[PDB]
Amino acid sequence: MTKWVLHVDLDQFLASVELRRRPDLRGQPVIVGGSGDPSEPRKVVTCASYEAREFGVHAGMPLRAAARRCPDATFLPSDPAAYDEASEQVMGLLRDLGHPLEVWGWDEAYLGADLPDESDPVEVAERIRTVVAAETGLSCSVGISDNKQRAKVATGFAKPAGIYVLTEANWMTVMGDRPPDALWGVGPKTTKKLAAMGITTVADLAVTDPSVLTTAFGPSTGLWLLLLAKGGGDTEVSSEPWVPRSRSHVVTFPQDLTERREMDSAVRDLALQTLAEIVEQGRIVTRVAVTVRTSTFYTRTKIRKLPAPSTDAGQIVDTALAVLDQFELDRPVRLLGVRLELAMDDV
DNA sequence: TAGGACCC
DNA sequence: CTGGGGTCCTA
Ligand SMILES: Nc1ccn([C@H]2C[C@H](O)[C@@H](COP(=O)(O)NP(=O)(O)OP(=O)(O)O)O2)c(=O)n1
Ligand SMILES: [Mg+2]
Ligand SMILES: [Mg+2]
Repeated sequence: MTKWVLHVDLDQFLASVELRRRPDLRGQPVIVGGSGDPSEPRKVVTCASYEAREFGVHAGMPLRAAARRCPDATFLPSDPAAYDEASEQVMGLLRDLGHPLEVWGWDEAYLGADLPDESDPVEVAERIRTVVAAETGLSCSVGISDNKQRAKVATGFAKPAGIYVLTEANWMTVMGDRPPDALWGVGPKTTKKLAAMGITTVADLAVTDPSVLTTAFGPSTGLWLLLLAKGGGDTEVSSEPWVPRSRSHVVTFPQDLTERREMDSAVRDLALQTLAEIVEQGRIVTRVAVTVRTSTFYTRTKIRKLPAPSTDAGQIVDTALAVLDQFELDRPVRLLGVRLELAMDDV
């Protein structure tokens, strides 16, 4: 037997959900992102359809920028409620296959399938794509491996509307020449730092001396980079439901704030909104964090612990406002955030 | 507790 | 010019 980890990922997820209720839009660049007004600054693309990516639009691109790259695009506001519902539908199908299923956010999931050696895991992936496409009309892609990060890499190669198997046998064949940020968990910064010490590919990283990595990145991350390069990863698929460690809301204002009372009032409001939401989820706050980002994109966060876990509005607002007040302010403010850390014990 | 990195 | 929302490890 083999413990396959299958990674299921919805294709161009938000655009697909839109397209599914808008046939007038097929074969057209559709871009999802922020009220649907491409002229608004400080708002980004959240999901570009494939047709739009052909113009170099991508998630995280400002709306103004996407409009410049793709002037004929149809821009639609983000409908979270339609997406939650489209996601739950896809999860229920995936969970109904009988395997352990570990759901991450709207779009993705790990399925664990312990299979006898004669059985092709590609058969389960084929079952998944069929059922998802037939019941929901969404297309997904499936990456197959024996750990999560490697399955996750496989899904990139399966894109779009396909299945790709990546194992110990072809791992290095396939990955060896690629830069390190091809690895899940390795982004641009690590790639840059690695290149500066002359490690420029997955193959290089995979044979780097452990001391070199642990000195440069830390005793755990250094060993982890080396495991990642060798094609290893997390391997247990848990069906246990995720319990959030925190909840948060941030706002980027249309115009930089300069008036203290305005800053006070946004932090109050975000503290209150987050608190109402956590209470509804039956949770209790332990710590309150405030984030301030200035016009220059300097972003600092302070945090204070409550004297006892609490849910009390007056206290949480008062704490968020005292934390705000520890920042040197006045200097124009681009963004304010409140994050509430939550009691892990009990609930 | 602060910060930086990554990912969706 | 550069969103919003999480989580993890390092100093
Ligand atoms: N920067 C990002 C990346 C993704 N997302 C949201 C919107 C996406 O449709 C959803 C899924 O992310 P994703 O799976 O990387 N990409 P998407 O499903 O849109 O297209 P594919 O490349 O998966 O086919 O997460 C986001 O809001 N911000
Ligand atoms: Mg996806
Ligand atoms: Mg995804």
